[PDB]
Amino acid sequence: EECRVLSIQSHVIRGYVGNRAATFPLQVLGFEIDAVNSVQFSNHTGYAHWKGQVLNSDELQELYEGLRLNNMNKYDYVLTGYTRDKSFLAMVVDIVQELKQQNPRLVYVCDPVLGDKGEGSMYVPEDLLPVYKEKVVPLADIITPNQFEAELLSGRKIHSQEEALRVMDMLHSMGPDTVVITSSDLPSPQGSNYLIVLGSQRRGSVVMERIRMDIRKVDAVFVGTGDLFAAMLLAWTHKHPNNLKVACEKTVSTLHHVLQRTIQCAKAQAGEGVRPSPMQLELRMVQSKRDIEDPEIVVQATVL
Amino acid sequence: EECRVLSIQSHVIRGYVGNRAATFPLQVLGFEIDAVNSVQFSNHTGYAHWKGQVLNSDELQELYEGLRLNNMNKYDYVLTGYTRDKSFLAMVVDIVQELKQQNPRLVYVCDPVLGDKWDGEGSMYVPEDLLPVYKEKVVPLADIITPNQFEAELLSGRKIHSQEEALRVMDMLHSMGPDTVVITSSDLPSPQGSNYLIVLGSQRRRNPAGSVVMERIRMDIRKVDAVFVGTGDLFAAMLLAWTHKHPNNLKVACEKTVSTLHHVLQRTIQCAKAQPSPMQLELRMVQSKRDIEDPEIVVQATVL
Ligand code: NA
Ligand code: NA
Repeated sequence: EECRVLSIQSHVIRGYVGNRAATFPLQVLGFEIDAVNSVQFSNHTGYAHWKGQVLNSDELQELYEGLRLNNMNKYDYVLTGYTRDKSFLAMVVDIVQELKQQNPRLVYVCDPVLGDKGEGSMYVPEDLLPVYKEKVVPLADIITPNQFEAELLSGRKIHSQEEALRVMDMLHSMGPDTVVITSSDLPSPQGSNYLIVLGSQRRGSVVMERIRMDIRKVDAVFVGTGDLFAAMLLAWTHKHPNNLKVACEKTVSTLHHVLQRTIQCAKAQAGEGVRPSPMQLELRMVQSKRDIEDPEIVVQATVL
Repeated sequence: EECRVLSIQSHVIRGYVGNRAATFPLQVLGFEIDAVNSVQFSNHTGYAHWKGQVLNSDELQELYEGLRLNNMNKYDYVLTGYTRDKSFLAMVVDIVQELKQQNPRLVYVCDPVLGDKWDGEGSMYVPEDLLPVYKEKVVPLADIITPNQFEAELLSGRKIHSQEEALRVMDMLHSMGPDTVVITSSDLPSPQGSNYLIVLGSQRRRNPAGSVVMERIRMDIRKVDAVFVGTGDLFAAMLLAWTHKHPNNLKVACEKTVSTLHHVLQRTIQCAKAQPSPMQLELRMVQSKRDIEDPEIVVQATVL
């Protein structure tokens, strides 16, 4: 009874982002995850330099054909994240579409990376938005947008928790049964150094489970945390199917331990009061193996 | 505290061979292994079908350039196996050369993939023009090599008909450069029957007193009547890992590497039986996590 995941995201030689942030953790948890490297770069673009090559839509299709010709196109989950190419995203769609005809129970976990905010900056060309809205989101079962992307995808601005839950409702109608807004500008009663995370899941009649978590903000900028988050949400939602509460507590806790370790190590390498380089800030992935297998819970999600 | 490994080998979407058979295990053991994917194919070439792209020497050099520009060209180990093309293999040589000027203590683990003996004769798996390159450029930069008998014969230019002749070939190989030589598999007679294959290992080192000594071992291992791809890649990855933990104990490093292979293969065999096409024989990697972490010794090497 193996669980197979096709994860189509970027690859870097040094460091952890994309498939590099998603693969080791999912393997450690027991998933037969296959990685399609959308690109292969020396390191992430947050460094002073980078070099690499990209996979084009034709090559992505060629790889799928090999899998299909061998009858190896039967997956339990599909996982996608940052893509900067309209043509590539469209091929992804055709593939998930076909994997779904092949296995109707397939769960597509989509991290709709578009940009972030007090105002916004896109990370992808503007023509991807319509594809995400019209072709990607409708195929997805789990999406993990941040506030800014939740707004973009729904066309509505979010100024509060209730408008956020209304925007998730609209996203559910677009198709996915699970929506988790991974970061927002909503205030927490816990302090200015906290942010709100909201999750919603539609699931015997039709019931809704909605949750809220208040989590500490990052005194720095880490790469690959959203890729890690999506991969972990996939794993924990798989293990605790009708419990978005526990699944998010484990996902977030796992992120906590990885970042905590990353932060201690980075400070121990940069100076005292010295802001660490992007290299020292790379996720301490391999060293958090035990936190990935069984993370100590350090957040409680409240059911709304 | 971290041990960085630069591993340049094939990548496949489905299955475990190349970087796919080498990465997860080394990450499980705590190594910061960076993978440069020399090809990206749907699955291994032992399947009825396969499609993919290959990385060329120019692209290999670009990626190295990125690591270089960020001053991330500092590794403790380099790991390589199946290489398909002369210019690619030469570029790999310029890279190891430089990593060694950067870190004179770097250990280059080289699996010199060339071919194998099938019937009355061997055949090559790569272009014949790689052989002079392995002899004159690669093997001399190598610290640990894992040839099968056929490859030890090509590299030494002497044919092997006995254990004693295998040991003389190992010495020639040591003189070419590598301080650790393992003839991972040979057609030599076993006092345990025709069902067994011989593994020979030899290591030269300077002891605390400054004396240069040599440890030699032999293992009589049972043959598996099936064709597994990726086992040579895993064996080299683990050889790297267990010689790193037991630097002056070849006997133990070898018993652990071999035992790890046994546990993986065995688990792969029970599964395959309970279902065998090449897909059925894929190494059960993620499920062998515990065995990779701390393998029960199931074979004892004899001291030569
Ligand atoms: Na995100
Ligand atoms: Na071999």
